[PDB]
Amino acid sequence: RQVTIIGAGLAGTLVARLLARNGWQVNLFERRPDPRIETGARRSINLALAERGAHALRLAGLEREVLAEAVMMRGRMVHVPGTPPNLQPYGRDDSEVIWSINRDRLNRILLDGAEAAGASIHFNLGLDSVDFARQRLTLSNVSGERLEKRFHLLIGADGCNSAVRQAMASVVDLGEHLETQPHGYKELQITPEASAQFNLEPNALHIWPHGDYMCIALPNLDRSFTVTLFLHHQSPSPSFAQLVDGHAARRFFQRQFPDLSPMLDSLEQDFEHHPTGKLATLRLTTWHVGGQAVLLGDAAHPMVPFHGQGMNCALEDAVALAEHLQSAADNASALAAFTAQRQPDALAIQAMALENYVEMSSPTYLLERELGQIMAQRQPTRFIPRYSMVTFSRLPYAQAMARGQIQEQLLKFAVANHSDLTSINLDAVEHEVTRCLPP
Ligand SMILES: Cc1cc2nc3c(=O)[nH]c(=O)nc-3n(C[C@H](O)[C@H](O)[C@H](O)COP(=O)(O)OP(=O)(O)OC[C@H]3O[C@@H](n4cnc5c(N)ncnc54)[C@H](O)[C@@H]3O)c2cc1C
Ligand SMILES: Cc1cc2c(c(C)c1Cl)N(Cc1nnn[nH]1)C(=O)CO2
Ligand SMILES: [Cl-]
Repeated sequence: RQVTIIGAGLAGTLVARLLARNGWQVNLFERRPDPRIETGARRSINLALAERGAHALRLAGLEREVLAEAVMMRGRMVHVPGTPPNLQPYGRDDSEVIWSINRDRLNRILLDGAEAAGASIHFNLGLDSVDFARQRLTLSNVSGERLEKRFHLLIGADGCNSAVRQAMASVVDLGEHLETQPHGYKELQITPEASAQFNLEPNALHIWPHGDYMCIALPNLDRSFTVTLFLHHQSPSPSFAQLVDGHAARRFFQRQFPDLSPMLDSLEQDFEHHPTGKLATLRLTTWHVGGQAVLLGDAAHPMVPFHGQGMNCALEDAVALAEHLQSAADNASALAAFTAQRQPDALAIQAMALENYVEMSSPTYLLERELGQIMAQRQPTRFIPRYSMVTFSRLPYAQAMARGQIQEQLLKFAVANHSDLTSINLDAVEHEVTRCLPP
């Protein structure tokens, strides 16, 4: 059984490994050069690995290797210029944590894993077009030289700007719905010396909320941090358009993030040399063309990054796609079944990711969460906070969102017209928890 995968990123490399070790003949094409071929060139991007992604790597036999290079994040460290930052633990103990991993290093581990299983990877070749009728595709290098290949099954794991998706959209209406996101983002750096000087906790995810914009920082093994600024592209107030150069960015940080600016030694340089990224939510009505082509990961469901679940979801997709392809009656049945299974969950995490921005960038909120804590301690089997369901369990995203709604409305009604917990009867709410939330 033969398969061609476009995109040696995260979902594409994992699915290549899962299929190759199950006896598939896998050819993987990547536009970029092989990152394992060391050059004289300078990437420090990292991201949050959670249970969904970790479990996928576990099935693939790669979790231990990945986690050996990951920094444990036990909770959120929220920074507001006046208050001292105190850790908000993510869960009960160190089993409920998030892992900060270098993106390039994760990709290199996955690349070795795909080749170890027997997949052939071809770099410096980007997909340009697909001829579905003749079952041929065209690739080219950066210099334009074109190369045609026959294909039997085409997997689009080629990112938020998928060329496979573009080619599919010409032979079928994919029912695309693009919801633009006003925030851009910029990557900045904190050195190991600066993070130590300012006593920045290494085993935590750091947030500098500020309403319509915010900063986060994730730790690295060498105690450096990668900082991400999230800020509106244009003003409808601060925006990227008002930050014309690095000196403008410095003044912006000194006023709005005074506690963080002194840690950003290379702010001016990083701001001018690192391009501003774009965010969006893109929903598709269908992800496949017959039994010929299918999308997964960011190619299928671009999402805003405010829940740190895009990679985790993409690796989850890879496991599911490989499972369906392995045991289906035929490729067409597999792709339809894969799409039917994962589409509702992708929509759920896309919606939860958008909702989560409000939860971070920022009364009744505190009393509700207090009661939620008591309910969790009374019925840890039934009342599980949505964040923990998304982050530390493998419950289908849509199921996690549905239970999260039941719980939010539960706490909202119980707290309504109550000044404090002393006036709330905790037994009747537990009764409602047992009534509406199975274990
Ligand atoms: C700022 C930011 C922060 C994020 N933080 C997190 C986080 O903390 N946790 C998390 O889980 N997710 C996070 N995400 C999301 C995560 O990065 C993506 O969801 C994930 O990388 C998607 O994996 P993928 O394999 O589908 O796509 P990618 O990882 O983008 O892989 C696509 C691959 O295809 C290649 N390619 C592209 N076009 C072509 C072509 N025409 N031909 C051949 N190859 C091609 C690319 O070079 C690349 O190697 C974040 C995203 C952003 C933007
Ligand atoms: C880029 C990114 C990555 C993440 C998270 C967030 C906000 C962002 Cl912006 N989150 C969600 C979260 N919510 N509250 N604390 N963490 C995580 O858990 C780690 O992955
Ligand atoms: Cl994300």
